[PDB]
Amino acid sequence: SSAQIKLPKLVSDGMVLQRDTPVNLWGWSKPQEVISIVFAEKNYTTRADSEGNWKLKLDATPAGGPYTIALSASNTITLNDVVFGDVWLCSGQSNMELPMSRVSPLYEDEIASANNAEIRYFEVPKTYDFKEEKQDITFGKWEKVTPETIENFSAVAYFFAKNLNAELQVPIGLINSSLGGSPAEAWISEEGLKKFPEYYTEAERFKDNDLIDSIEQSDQTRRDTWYKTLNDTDQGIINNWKSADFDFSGWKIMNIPGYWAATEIGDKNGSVWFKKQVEIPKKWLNRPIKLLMGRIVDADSIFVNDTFIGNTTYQYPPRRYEIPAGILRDGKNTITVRVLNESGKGGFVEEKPYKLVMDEQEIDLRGKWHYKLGSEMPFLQGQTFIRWKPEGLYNAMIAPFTSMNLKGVIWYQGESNADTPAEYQELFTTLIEDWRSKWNAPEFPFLFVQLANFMATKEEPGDSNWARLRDAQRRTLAVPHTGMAVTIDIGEGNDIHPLNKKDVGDRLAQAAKHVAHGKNVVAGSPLYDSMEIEGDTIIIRFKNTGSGLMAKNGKPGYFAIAGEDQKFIWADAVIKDDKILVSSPAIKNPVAVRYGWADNPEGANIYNKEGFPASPFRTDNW
Ligand SMILES: [Ca+2]
Ligand SMILES: [Ca+2]
Ligand SMILES: [Ca+2]
Ligand SMILES: [Ca+2]
Repeated sequence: SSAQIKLPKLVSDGMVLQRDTPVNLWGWSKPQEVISIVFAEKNYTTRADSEGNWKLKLDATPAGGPYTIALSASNTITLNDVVFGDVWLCSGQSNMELPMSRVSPLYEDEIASANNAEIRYFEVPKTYDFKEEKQDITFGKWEKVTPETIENFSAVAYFFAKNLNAELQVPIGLINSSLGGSPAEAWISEEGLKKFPEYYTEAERFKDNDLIDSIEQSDQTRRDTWYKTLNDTDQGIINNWKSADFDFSGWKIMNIPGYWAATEIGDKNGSVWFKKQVEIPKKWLNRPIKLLMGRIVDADSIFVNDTFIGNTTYQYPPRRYEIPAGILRDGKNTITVRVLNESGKGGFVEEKPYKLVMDEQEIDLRGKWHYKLGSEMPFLQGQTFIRWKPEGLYNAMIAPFTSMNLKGVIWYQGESNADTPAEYQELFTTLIEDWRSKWNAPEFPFLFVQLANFMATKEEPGDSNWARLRDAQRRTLAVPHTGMAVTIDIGEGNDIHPLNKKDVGDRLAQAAKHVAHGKNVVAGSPLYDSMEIEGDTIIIRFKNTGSGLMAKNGKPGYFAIAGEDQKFIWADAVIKDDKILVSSPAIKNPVAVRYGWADNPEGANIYNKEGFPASPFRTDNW
């Protein structure tokens, strides 16, 4: 702006500023306006440039507060409740976004009690811009941890801050700038994208609003028409199958969990209805009951008797619905589920809870359900996600903050690049260098999360695009002032959004203690350093062994070894100190070792004694 003093949304009441450094305050005014600032009983002045931009440095201030900052020129603004602490930018895709509410079943006591005015959070609006690097955002405010705010905070960011605040005893500010499903190249500026012509040219393409409008309108009409035709052809809607009294005794049966592709319906999309009678004891009546219905591909509405109780519109959230008192009746009760499936295999994910819960008591809902096809629809092609295109997230969600002094970044991203791992080390290195060039800071620690275990286990040695993504992450640790949290032990085979985010936060906090704070503590997880061939044995040396390596719950697992024919076989591995000796009787001249090299390497059990799991790795470049 240029009519009067205006501050960025980030520079606002309740904010955290970075401690112990000359610290930037910035905003807009009239051109050449002289701005008077009073902070900690000292006067500052600065003059705006000819475009009405102004900036200065307040004196280095130690942790604590509160402080006011009074700003005056043609108008006046007071910032209240400002504190000094460590300010962290928190970014990535879905696993950085995932809120405390989504992981609540692991952390109910934490959520109920959360109250810490020194942990403060700033949610950045999730949007893009292809035409320019933005200087502000549309809205946002700093919030403190309270029982009323905690549920919507990023779980990883919250546990990271909880750890650091507990140890360092200073305020922690968290700026959450994340976007589900986003690939790394969405988060890189035009300058960084010059190294990636394919992505540079794509960003340029999307400067055309008419292109955007035509894509979005086409996608919207396809989706709307699909849902409308579905509803108009669904025999369950036409014939009121949601009714508790509908006689479904003639329907066929399938087990839940499971997918209807295994029934005579086969691999059809559209809608399928499910019914079950449940026996409810008298002592469960007139009380609130919880219904867990696992995870469903893609969407569901659930009815209990004649009452709609809830719906979920996409495949990723767990189904956790409440059944208020008064809906269940003595004995004879029906649950009805209408499942909508746009694409892929519709149904109920395995290894998830399907039950009613009251107190510590449960009624298991796994087993036989009656089912019938509602409407067979052709698969619905997914939208073009314009918000995943190169550059747009840098421009609208990172560029606004490049004047903010930070302690560092935490980053959890890569699932959306796991299909193209060969470029990822270079792409992610480019991102880190790109941001550092915008902040221009004496140091800028960049801490990131290696992808978790996911998908099915595998009995024999094999290659894996997820393992290749994880390895690209591990190799990025060559970049200065970086650290990594390993998560191969705390993911879930059947869920890309695992609930254990406290261990993620704690592992990032360990990295921060070492990298950002220069503490004399183990840096995190054991990392492959070097190999030596000696006869039938390869000796692996590790960094970050702390007080020693160990194998949990058995001998060293998930090591494989290969000779020059590149055929890996499960190897024996023995720990000697900070080294692991890997060998197979079946291979006389080994040239390569792999550890935990799978989508889901259950059995990879190497830790340091400080509790941090070794990174998976490979010695080869095949
Ligand atoms: Ca104020
Ligand atoms: Ca340009
Ligand atoms: Ca991709
Ligand atoms: Ca390093």
